[PDB]
Amino acid sequence: VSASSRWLEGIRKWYYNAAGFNKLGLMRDDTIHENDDVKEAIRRLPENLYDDRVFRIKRALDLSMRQQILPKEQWTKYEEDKSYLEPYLKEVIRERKEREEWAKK
Amino acid sequence: ANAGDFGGYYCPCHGSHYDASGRIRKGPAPLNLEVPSYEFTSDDMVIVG
Amino acid sequence: GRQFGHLTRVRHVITYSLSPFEQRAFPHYFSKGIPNVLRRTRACILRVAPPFVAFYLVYTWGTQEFEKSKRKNPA
Amino acid sequence: VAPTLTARLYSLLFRRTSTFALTIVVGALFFERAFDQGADAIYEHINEGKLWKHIKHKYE
Amino acid sequence: TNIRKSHPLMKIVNNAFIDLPAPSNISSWWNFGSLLGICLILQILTGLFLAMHYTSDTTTAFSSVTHICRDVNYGWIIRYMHANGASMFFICLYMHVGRGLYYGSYTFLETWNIGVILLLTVMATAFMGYVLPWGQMSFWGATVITNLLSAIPYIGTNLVEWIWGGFSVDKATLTRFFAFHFILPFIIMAIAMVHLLFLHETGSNNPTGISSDVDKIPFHPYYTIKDILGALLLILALMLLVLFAPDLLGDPDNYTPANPLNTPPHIKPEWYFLFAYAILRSIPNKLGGVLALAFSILILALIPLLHTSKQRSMMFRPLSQCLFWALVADLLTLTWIGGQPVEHPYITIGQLASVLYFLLILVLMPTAGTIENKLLKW
Amino acid sequence: MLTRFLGPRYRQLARNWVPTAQLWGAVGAVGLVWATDWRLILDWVPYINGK
Ligand code: HEM
Ligand code: HEM
Ligand code: FES
Repeated sequence: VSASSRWLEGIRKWYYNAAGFNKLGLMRDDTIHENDDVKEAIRRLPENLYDDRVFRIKRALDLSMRQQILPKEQWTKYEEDKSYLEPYLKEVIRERKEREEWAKK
Repeated sequence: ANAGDFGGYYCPCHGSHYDASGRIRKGPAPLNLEVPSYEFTSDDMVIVG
Repeated sequence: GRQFGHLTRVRHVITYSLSPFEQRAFPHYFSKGIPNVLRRTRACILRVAPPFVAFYLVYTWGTQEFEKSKRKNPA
Repeated sequence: VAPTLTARLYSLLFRRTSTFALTIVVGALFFERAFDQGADAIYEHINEGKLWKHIKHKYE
Repeated sequence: TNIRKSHPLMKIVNNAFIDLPAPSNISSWWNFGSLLGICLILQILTGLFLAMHYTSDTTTAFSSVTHICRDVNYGWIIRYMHANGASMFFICLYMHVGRGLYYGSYTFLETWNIGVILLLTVMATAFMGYVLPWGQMSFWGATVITNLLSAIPYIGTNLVEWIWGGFSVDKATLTRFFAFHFILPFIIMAIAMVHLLFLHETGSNNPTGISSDVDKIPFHPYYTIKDILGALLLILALMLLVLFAPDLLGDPDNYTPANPLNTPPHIKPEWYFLFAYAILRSIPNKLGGVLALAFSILILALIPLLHTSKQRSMMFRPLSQCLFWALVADLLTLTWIGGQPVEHPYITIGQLASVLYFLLILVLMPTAGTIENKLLKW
Repeated sequence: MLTRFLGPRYRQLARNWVPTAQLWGAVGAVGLVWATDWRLILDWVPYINGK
């Protein structure tokens, strides 16, 4: 709640800015490494998010190509960073582990 | 000959220090230098082999 | 596998492009060029440089200690 | 005794590719030797041009 | 329809370097694959011409080599392009393995392991290569190294004498190495084709580590020309060495004909092994050192199981970027050490860089990954 | 994260392949032994004492 939470939060906000994907207009979940669980979750995204996600990634690849970056104004502010993919991925993991528990019996 | 901390031998490859008896004292070498089979046939001659 | 036409699904994105025979190969080469490189350097010095100077210091010291260990004064 | 031979041989040693392999390797051991005996023994019998020469020239 | 697409031969070429979908993304660090290819044919091409003159017997070993540079027309550029090409080959090799680690390219299990096999192979190839001119360093570098296997319990002896063709680095030992150094680059090349076969299953990774299917471009004309330009640079580097500083990377000691009783004080392997040499002597044990030296390169195969981050590339991970360059710097220390005598400062600092190399890979990088995840709420 | 392979079924699976994995080691043992004419091991075998 107090100084303590803000400190961790500000340590997190610091790394975020240092990680620097926001400079390419990206979002945390856009940088997630695609594995089986991730592929399925990407698959389950509804039309809108999936479309936005592809354009974001395209904007970035395009930048990373000419090794430019976005104007400061358009970086993605921490806070404002939507974990759109998270709930889907969590459910995909939660599903797999169920098969995995079933496979032990 | 005559190199190393023991006034005997020093092998430069990985730092083997030997003494004047040919024994390993420092470095990675596992055993003492081999003593060949030999005998003295007189005061001036030595036959090794 | 591979092949264009079967990579992935994308919608609603337009891409405007221009013939190379219509544009210049080096637009503002130094004008925008140099600023960028400084920026990239700045972006990475704190992550790249520190280990290298750390080696450098250990290199020059280690060298001095070697040379100066092979002389003797009293004793 | 005859049908049951090939049979037992299949039963105890042939199904499981394990034993099937265990036997051929073990069977290769005994065979390699027994073949080299007979084979050399054959090479000798048709010859005798060297070796019994030894009994003569040395023995000291 | 189009011949390039359907002819049983061109299909290959076409799907390998013409129509192949490639990231719009890949940067200069991606040029090393083609440069490694160029280094390979170059070593094969000059290497061949060198074999049309070099003779493989101790009596003329050194002599033939000299014959090459003085009498054989242009045998000198050929000889030097060869020698320097070997170094260029190692520079690109190390750069290539560098790019892979930084960018997470190793997530391609098979492609990468074939690369480890490519590494040991080009390494084993070059160790034998340098024994050929039968110089002091050749014989001696050949002696130091071969013997290493003599630590393997119950069998090191028998084995070392077996690959020696005697009780020492003799005549048997030179012709042998010529033969293998001739056949290894052909096998390298076939194994490199399987490298590409497997790589082509996924396409290239890229600087962001994010999938690029959404923005793929044809290999020609983009990466044919970006590959052309970068080869010209490799020609610059290569030619700068042979035409200006031909011996810079070479020991002067190998210019003195071998002598089995001599034994130089100086005694080091070629520059491209110094880091591994350092790691080896930093251990006061016969078995230890060798085991550790092996573990030093075979650890490239442990890397994928040590991947811990939720992101593939290191581009967006600074704790890891720092650790990475520490790893580079620590190898540079290892190179430096291995080139120095086993005395004073050098011993203990050499033993520090060693533990570090292993701590950095086996523990520090994996941990930094877990922390960077934690910092992102992942 | 090898916990995925830890449970009753997996334990039954391991027991089922034990005789096979054992026999496959018997094959590799004799296999090396015979192929290198293992002086140490072979001396014990009756009839394979060619010395
Ligand atoms: C015989 C030397 C080698 C040759 C000729 C060779 C050839 C190539 C070529 C032509 C590429 C195309 C894309 C690129 O360069 O990025 C490539 C990529 C790759 N190589 Fe190698 N390689 C060699 C050694 C290695 C080594 C030593 C490793 C690592 C142990 C390695 C693992 C990889 C990986 C993982 C990629 C994928 C790169 C990416 O997409 O980011 N290869 N190689
Ligand atoms: C199959 C093609 C190759 C042939 C025919 C070949 C043949 C030769 C011959 C005859 C020599 C002794 C003459 C001399 O030293 O100038 C030599 C030296 C060498 N080549 Fe190769 N080799 C080939 C591929 C390679 C490869 C793949 C490498 C690894 C990059 C390599 C690196 C070396 C090295 C390190 C030496 C000894 C150093 C020196 O040049 O003095 N060559 N080679
Ligand atoms: S060979 Fe003598 S110390 Fe290594």
